[PDB]
Amino acid sequence: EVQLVESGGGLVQPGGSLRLSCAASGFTFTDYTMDWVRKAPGKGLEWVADVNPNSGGSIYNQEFKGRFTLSVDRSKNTLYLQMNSLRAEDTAVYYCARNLGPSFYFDYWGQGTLVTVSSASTKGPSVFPLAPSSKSTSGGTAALGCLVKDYFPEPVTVSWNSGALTSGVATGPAVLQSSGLYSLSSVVTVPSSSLGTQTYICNVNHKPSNTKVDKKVEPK
Amino acid sequence: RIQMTQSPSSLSASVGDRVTITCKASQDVSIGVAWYQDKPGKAPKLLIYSASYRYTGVPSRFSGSGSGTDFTLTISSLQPEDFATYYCQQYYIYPYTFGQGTKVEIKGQPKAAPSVTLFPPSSEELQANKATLVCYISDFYPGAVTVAWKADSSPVKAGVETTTPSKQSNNKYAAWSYLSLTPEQWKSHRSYSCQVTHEGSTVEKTVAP
Ligand SMILES: [Mg+2]
Repeated sequence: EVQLVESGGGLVQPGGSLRLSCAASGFTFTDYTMDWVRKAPGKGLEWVADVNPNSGGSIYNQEFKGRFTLSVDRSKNTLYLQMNSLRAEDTAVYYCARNLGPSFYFDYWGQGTLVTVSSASTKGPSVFPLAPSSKSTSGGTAALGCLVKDYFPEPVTVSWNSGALTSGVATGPAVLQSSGLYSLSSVVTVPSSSLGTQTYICNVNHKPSNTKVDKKVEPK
Repeated sequence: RIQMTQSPSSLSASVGDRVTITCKASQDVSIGVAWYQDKPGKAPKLLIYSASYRYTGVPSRFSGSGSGTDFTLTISSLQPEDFATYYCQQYYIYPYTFGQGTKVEIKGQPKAAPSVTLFPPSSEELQANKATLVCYISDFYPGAVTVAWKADSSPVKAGVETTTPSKQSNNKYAAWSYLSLTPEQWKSHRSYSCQVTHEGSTVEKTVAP
């Protein structure tokens, strides 16, 4: 169907600049108006900007005028949001979206990309295994997991066995520590006999630091 | 300039209940109102446009009404999968203001006491001169718990961080609590425990070096 794929999120310093892009497919790119809409924590949804992919003419919400620039590349069906003079208040998930004509409601949305505006450094996580054992086994079900410690900014994603393992997986929200760093964990429950026959690997992605960690979790 | 004032902030309702969410526009917007459903980790989904037109695939339990300034989103028979934040939006007048959102939670689902799994510090972490105990709390309903930690028999409050419970399925919650210790503190006690209180009753798990 229609697809909208964002790239570019991560950490930016106050006053800094960041470029997001949205790759569109599954429709006539020039038949529609393209938008960015953002969702900041605690705050609700805010429309940011729209662009006519034909003329390249753009309209911006008040707080983004002179600061943000929308552009298009017709040849690769891609929209670019160039953000300058960013402030802590611009921390948000940024979505690309689509509307038709003068009706600015959005039937298709991208997946979102989190932009964090902060003076702190990026820091990739330290990943530690949470080993299954008789002590984490109940009624023949063993719990194992990974602890993703001390990273910044959000987000991290976790999969198991490259996405082949999905049932019984619980990946928690992050906690913000006194250190100003985040931590989260993922725990999966599996049959005890599988501890001898199946290898378990947690795949951690921290896109803001360009870090991936594949941690083997061994029974102890 | 233009405002969309959505009400209530949140609501909790039982499966099968009729729920209503309202939105007041600060000026006449005819029927140029849309409603969206937003779930954690997912992009907003369009439910309704032109105030009362249901989008492709949206269940008929969702309906919208109103024109001018007063708009209503009605869910006729609340389902577990309807747990989400709903937003109104007016879409003709710049800057196409969204309401502040209404969080819908489900009450009255079957109660379940928590399971508690307590992981000790990994050998890798201890070798990095750090120690964290991880208390994984699962399969509980409703989604409120309190966590207390103990070093041997006595309370420890320093070094604790706990998540707000997150819904894992149409029916159950999970939560995490972490205790940060030095490797010396870990090794010097007989045990540590994580005690979870849920609706006045407790489940406690204990680990030892
Ligand atoms: Mg969401």
